[PDB]
Amino acid sequence: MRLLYLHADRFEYKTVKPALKNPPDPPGEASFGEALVVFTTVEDGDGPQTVMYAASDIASHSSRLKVTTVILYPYAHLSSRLAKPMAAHKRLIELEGALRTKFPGHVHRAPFGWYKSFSIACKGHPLAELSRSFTE
Amino acid sequence: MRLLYLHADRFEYKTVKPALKNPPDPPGEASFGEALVVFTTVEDGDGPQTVMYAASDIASHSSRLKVTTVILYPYAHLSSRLAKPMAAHKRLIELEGALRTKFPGHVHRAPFGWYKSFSIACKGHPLAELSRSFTE
Ligand SMILES: C[C@@H](O)[C@H](N)C(=O)N[C@H]1[C@@H](O)[C@H](n2cnc3c(N)ncnc32)O[C@@H]1CO
Ligand SMILES: C[C@@H](O)[C@H](N)C(=O)N[C@H]1[C@@H](O)[C@H](n2cnc3c(N)ncnc32)O[C@@H]1CO
Ligand SMILES: [Mg+2]
Ligand SMILES: [Mg+2]
Repeated sequence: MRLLYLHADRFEYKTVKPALKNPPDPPGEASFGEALVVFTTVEDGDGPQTVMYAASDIASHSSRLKVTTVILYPYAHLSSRLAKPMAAHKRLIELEGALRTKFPGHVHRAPFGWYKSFSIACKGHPLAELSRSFTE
Repeated sequence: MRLLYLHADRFEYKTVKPALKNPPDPPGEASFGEALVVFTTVEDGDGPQTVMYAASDIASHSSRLKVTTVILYPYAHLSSRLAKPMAAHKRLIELEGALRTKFPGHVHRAPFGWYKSFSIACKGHPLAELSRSFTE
């Protein structure tokens, strides 16, 4: 799993065209205030240990940043060892679940299998943009 | 070299604190309309062949997208094989130069060695977000 942590002042996305033949999630849109936006690329090796490691780290970083909202934003472009779409959607659902056991704020999982527009206003402080890798 | 191509409706950034002890570029800020925003991570293997390959591809993609502005935005987080800061700043200056020989629109190289805030409004069309790797 490869993650990008973006500490945002605001974030919004809207699904546009379907990326996959049958996207497993419905279309939609959402917007937020201050949040940790977690661009998430699911990799071939990822299993339950990977998910839990990622859940704990996202929780800790969020604690350190004093954020109370985390967006899990599926993203295909952070690495060159992608899992297949079915496995990735399963891992992202598991990650959402795991995070809720470690982090007490709002967790929003953005829809999987869609092309999307988004806007972010990312903070410029020292810890506002960090990458993470998890494996098992 | 690892790149992320984001076809933006708008983009802006502002340098905030210095990331490096002595940033090789002055501080500043800029904003744009429709542009290809190229998040650029310079990797250990990168040399002149890498730069030219990247320049040609950025030019071609930009041609395909019908954009007339390209932002070269230094970014440390797209891979786990970073070049050192001196080499990276040199390669990014070379890339800027190379791109101007292949692409006829506005090329803006954002300042290197700074923490920055940014906002983007990324389009949601099929080709609006793509990753690229170049080597030699
Ligand atoms: C493209 C851009 O607008 C959008 N944001 C997008 O990237 N959409 C991705 C993810 O929602 C998802 N997806 C497929 N495989 C994976 C994977 N291994 N890991 C994470 N997501 C995946 O399916 C789409 C690409 O097939
Ligand atoms: C952090 C975030 O707010 C900001 N956008 C940032 O990433 N700043 C980076 C780049 O400007 C640059 N830098 C250092 N090494 C590299 C490299 N190998 N490739 C590209 N840039 C580099 O130096 C800063 C990190 O040392
Ligand atoms: Mg809609
Ligand atoms: Mg300023």
